[PDB]
Amino acid sequence: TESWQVRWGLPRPSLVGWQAGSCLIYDIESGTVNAEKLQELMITGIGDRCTEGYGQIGFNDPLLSASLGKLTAKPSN
RNA sequence: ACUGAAACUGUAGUAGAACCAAUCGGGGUCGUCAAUA
Repeated sequence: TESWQVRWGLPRPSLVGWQAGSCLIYDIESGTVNAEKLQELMITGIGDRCTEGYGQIGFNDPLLSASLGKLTAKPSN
């Protein structure tokens, strides 16, 4: 991301990371996952500059859990 | 961890060249008409 910073009067630093749509799935090797903490991360986001909407994350979404190979899309004055 | 700013899709270019709305024609002149009984 190669933005400006209008109050700075100068370019913003280049922000590198992962684009939206990127997906990953893990086995949990140990420890319970707190549904309340997953909810909080799904609210606040992860990483840097989440205040302006970076870092927004979906946990355990059914679309990443589905098998879809057989499915189809739905059909003056 | 904070919207960039500012910038006329404008500039030049003749919908035109060529083509006859024309060719021929004396404002002239003579025999009947009609069908029954």
